Amino acid sequence: GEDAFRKLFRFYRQSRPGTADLEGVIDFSAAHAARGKGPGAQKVIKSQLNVSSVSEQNAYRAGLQPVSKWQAYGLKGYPGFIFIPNPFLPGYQWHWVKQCLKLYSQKPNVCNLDKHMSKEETQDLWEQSKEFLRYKPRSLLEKLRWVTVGYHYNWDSKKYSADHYTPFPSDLGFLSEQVAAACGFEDFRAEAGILNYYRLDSTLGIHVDRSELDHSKPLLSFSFGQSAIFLLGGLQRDEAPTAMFMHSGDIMIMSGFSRLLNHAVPRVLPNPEGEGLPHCLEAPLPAVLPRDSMVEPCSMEDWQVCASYLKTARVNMTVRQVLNFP
Ligand SMILES: O=C(O)c1cnn(-c2ncc(OCc3cccc(OC(F)(F)F)c3)cn2)c1
Ligand SMILES: [Mn+2]
Repeated sequence: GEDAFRKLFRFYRQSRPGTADLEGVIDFSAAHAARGKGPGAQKVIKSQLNVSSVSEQNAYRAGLQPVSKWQAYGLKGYPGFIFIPNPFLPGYQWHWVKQCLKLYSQKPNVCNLDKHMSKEETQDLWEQSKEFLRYKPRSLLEKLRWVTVGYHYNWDSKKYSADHYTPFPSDLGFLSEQVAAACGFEDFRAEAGILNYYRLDSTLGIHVDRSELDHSKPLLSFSFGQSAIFLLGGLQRDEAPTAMFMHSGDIMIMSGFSRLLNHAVPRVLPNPEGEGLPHCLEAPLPAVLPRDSMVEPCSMEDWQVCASYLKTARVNMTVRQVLNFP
């Protein structure tokens, strides 16, 4: 580009994995004393979690490790910003990817394959995808770009849909509220969410989520599949951002003034052998889940679709409290 955020976004978009092009990116999943990079790594600080605020039972029920096993970080100069590397129990990411791909995209919610009205939804998305695999044209699941849950934009009023509120998925609600509680938002309520589905060449340009405090509540950002490069900038659009990786299962929480910062995803990184899954996903969802659990079993035919999809995709979930938002 021409200004410093656009320069870095283009840099990272055109960057070569596996070379020193990325030695400037923070990896919160690396074991260091905030070194090795220059300016980025030096900003990394521990952030304290409200460990007593999420019981063991409730973490487990959510598919999470016990909050006391979590690590969490901020960045000097970015108030309200918390980064938590994958706190999910092994296998449990598969549940949330399944829900995003198969259930949440189901028609009561709104997706990009129409604006807000309905197009003729011929041939259920999931069961086509199931039989695109069995038999050797662009999949209906491969075309999905975003999905709104809870609150849905109308695009003419430029505000949320009048008479179309859909109930917020209570498993994703429980998970979000456990994380938000441990970040010290024990009253948080999940009410509006967006699911973003990226291919390996998909990007997200420089943007802010909202422009107003006085109604701003915390926003949580989940990630699954391939890693992305995340750029976190400032209130004005040409302040140079800080680059960081989002690996499968990482969670970012934005509150306070962080909620207003310009951010971006310039790059979804391919698996280093071009097609394949991150290591944390090499664990399957247990066969026997706890009876009191908010997660449900996953079927082989469902897993196969997810496993094939994610080889070249990143799934993003953002969840926020409402009581809006370019
Ligand atoms: O993948 C990541 O890491 C990432 C980081 N940010 N991000 C992101 N941020 C904002 C955002 O705005 C959604 C938005 C706003 C208003 C109305 C909307 O309704 C409609 F459905 F679009 F019509 C939607 C989407 N995605 C994703
Ligand atoms: Mn955003």
